[PDB]
Amino acid sequence: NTKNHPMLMNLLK
Amino acid sequence: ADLKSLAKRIYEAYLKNFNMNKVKARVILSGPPFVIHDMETLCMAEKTLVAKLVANGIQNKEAEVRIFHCCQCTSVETVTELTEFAKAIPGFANLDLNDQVTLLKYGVYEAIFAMLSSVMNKDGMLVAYGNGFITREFLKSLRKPFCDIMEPKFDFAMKFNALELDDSDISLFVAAIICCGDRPGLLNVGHIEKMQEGIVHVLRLHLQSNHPDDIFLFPKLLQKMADLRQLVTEHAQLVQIIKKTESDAALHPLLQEIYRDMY
Ligand SMILES: CC(C)(Sc1ccc(CCN(CCCCC2CCCCC2)C(=O)NC2CCCCC2)cc1)C(=O)O
Repeated sequence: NTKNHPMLMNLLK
Repeated sequence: ADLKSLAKRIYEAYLKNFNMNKVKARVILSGPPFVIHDMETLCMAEKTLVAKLVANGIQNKEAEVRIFHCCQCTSVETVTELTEFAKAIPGFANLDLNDQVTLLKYGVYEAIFAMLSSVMNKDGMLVAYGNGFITREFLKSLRKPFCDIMEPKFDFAMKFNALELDDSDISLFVAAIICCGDRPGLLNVGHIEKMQEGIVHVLRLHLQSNHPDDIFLFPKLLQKMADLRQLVTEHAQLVQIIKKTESDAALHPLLQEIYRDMY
């Protein structure tokens, strides 16, 4: 769930 | 598919993305790092290794809360290293981003506690980018609940270390931890299960090659994965108790995001 994990999303981006 | 080559790519990604590897840690743990074995040496180590933390400011917080803050910083750094490693695992970057997030959320602490074994011996652990060593007895001496955090990790580590794995093995074990198709809430379960089967097969063949003396090493490692899931579920419960009952122990936002709705 990208919406609930913006900080992990940013690391992945 | 070239499984020796997949193993090598994963090993190279692990050497590239983690600042600490097992050969390095053993070079240091032989012989020098600054030894934290009591409150005097904790305070000296803070002034040499984390100077900003105690340049006034939380310098007046309890030693346990200062240590806990430093541990949160280290976990934040390790999650970043694990994310870079995951992106280099063949196939991970082709997954849906929602699934990449889910696999990281559930896998990172299992991988952290596996990798923590490489810097532990029965007397303590190498910390601060190889520049400090904090004794197991010092950690047990902290007030509750903070003395309860590390001891189960040392217990896991002593038996994990007895398997005598090297970095070529551990890299594949960490990849297998991450590429797990039974995490809650995956979208493309079948794709992830096939990726898991592939990584696990790479691990099985590698252990046959690298550890011909130990015919049970693969099922031993499957059991260690299950032990790590349990260790993380318990750790998450303890972190919840700390965050809820200790006001100077608020969680860093990246860690809160990982633990939120985890177990
Ligand atoms: C932070 C929680 C909320 S609880 C938790 C989780 C993990 C740990 C182990 C942290 N640590 C000691 C870091 C000790 C720093 C030292 C303190 C004394 C003054 C000098 C600096 C360390 O070396 N970790 C390795 C990193 C290399 C790769 C493997 C892991 C401790 C507590 C979390 O769940 O994240």
